[PDB]
Amino acid sequence: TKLITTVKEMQHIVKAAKRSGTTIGFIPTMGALHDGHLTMVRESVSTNDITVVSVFVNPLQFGPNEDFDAYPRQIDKDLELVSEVGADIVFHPAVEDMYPGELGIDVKVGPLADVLEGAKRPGHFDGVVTVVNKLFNIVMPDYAYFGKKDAQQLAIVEQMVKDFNHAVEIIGIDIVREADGLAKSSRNVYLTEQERQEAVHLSKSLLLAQALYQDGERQSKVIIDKVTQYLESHISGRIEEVAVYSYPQLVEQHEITGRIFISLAVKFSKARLIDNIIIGA
Amino acid sequence: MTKLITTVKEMQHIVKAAKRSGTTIGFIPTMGALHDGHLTMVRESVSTNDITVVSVFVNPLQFGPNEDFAYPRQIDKDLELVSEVGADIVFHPAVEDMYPGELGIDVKVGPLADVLEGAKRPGHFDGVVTVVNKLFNIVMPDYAYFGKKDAQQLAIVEQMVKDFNHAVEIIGIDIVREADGLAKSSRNVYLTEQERQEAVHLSKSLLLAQALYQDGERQSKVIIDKVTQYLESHISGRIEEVAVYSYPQLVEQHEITGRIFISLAVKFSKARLIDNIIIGA
Ligand SMILES: Nc1ncnc2c1ncn2[C@@H]1O[C@H](COP(=O)(O)CP(=O)(O)OP(=O)(O)O)[C@@H](O)[C@H]1O
Ligand SMILES: Nc1ncnc2c1ncn2[C@@H]1O[C@H](COP(=O)(O)CP(=O)(O)OP(=O)(O)O)[C@@H](O)[C@H]1O
Repeated sequence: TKLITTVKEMQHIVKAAKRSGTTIGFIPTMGALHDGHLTMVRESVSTNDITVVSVFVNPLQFGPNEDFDAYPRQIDKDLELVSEVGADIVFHPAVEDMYPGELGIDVKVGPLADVLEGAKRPGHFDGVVTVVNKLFNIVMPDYAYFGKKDAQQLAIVEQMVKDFNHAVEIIGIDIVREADGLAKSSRNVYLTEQERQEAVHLSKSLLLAQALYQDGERQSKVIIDKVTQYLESHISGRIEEVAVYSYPQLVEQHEITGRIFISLAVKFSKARLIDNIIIGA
Repeated sequence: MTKLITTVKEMQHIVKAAKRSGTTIGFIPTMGALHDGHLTMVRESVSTNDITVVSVFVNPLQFGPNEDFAYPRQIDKDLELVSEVGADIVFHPAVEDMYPGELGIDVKVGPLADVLEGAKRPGHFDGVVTVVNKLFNIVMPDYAYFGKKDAQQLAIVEQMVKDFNHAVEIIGIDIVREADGLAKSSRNVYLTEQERQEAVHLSKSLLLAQALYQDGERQSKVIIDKVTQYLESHISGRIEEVAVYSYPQLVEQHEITGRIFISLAVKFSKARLIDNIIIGA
């Protein structure tokens, strides 16, 4: 399983793939890989002739007082993990190769980034679309795999593909969880023993929101209050968001109709975790 | 005879088949009303590449808000002209297929758009890079051809290719001229008989600028002033700009060093004409 560390060689490999009719699946990551990423890699290896995983800690999607320096890095272990699952290439470019000085053209997300995590993390999704756009032009995949844990990111990337006419098909994969329900995340390693036990209540609060909805609740305020109160009595973390928005349109709902997602953001000591559930037709 | 392709889907299909076959693609984006300047680029592409695609698309995002349907439409004649040169495909998508909704992601040019025509029409070059980025993702050319007549545009498009990691190589084609030196353009017909004779002094003023430079002039101000005075005494039209900037960086300096370009914009009765020359090492 090949570690490719320059844009030029990645391009060369891709061009040769196209010429031979080799289909390409692509899983963009920031490394520190876990079973959530491997689930995407597994699906790609089933569907496509070659599978490329990028590991690139993208500085543009980290803001002030976030965790860019602390972000776990373990490229050898990452390469081993995806090798075991049948991946062909790990694409791991230098920051300077991806960003050789200042960008002359700027890519910015509109209304989809004015709410939720786009409001909580100013410029974050601008950073994501910037790097994903570049990676799609480098790897030229037939399919690109993303996780529904970052539901807002998924909707934004799908819009970008539409807006830019990228030939790539986006596949969103269901949230992969620990046995106790905790959503898999490279940032889970930042959790202390006790926070890890508390963090399971994010997922439990979403099952609570789902039951409330199942039993006929449609007032977002009631769901949000019941979820918030539940989290408050079970976790030491700061509850940054509990929200009910249409999906994938991302417009705040007051009285619930249509397809929605109920989303959470919680700040523990160092770990900032998110989770969601998508409900309705 | 060139095939007129009027949907993104069919254009994508043809490109996908070419990549599998190892067929190389040259691409010339235009807004139609084709003349010898365009055809030189097409000829260049036919010599180099297996297939040659010419787009004809009047892009609304690079016109001002009050502009109607003046820009000439003549797809049959344009198609006949590029067929005669050996082009394979004319790509002519509907504005609604290129721009089906509100864009969810916006592309903005940085400091390359802050001078010259970008300064006069903020958003013009945003509109150019938007359409060009889309067309590159649709056509996936190996080479794309742009005229040096629009030197700022060329620099901006090259920067975008680098920023976005498009695999395309950009080829700048020299300004094609009439025997007397007038840069070729649809607008030339609009010149009155006496104005058409005056309009030759755009090109002559650039030759003056080059002569002054070769004689050792290095203050941008003096070149601007001497070119401006020459022009004003030979034309009845109004000077809109005479400018001196580094190329391709588009930065001004009192004392000329390195490669520069001198650009002109003149408004006659009904025709707005531009010309430029790139000189120095
Ligand atoms: N638990 C999970 N289930 C499914 N997909 C997941 C997932 N966790 C992350 N992903 C997906 O994996 C891709 C790479 O995300 P990365 O940020 O590189 C790792 P992460 O730490 O797991 O996500 P996070 O940093 O947002 O917590 C994204 O498309 C993301 O949605
Ligand atoms: N005289 C010339 N020599 C070389 N290239 C030219 C040229 N005139 C136009 N081009 C090139 O043709 C391409 C498409 O131009 P269009 O977008 O159709 C507007 P235009 O053709 O510049 O109007 P015009 O009729 O005033 O030339 C551009 O890359 C442009 O620079």
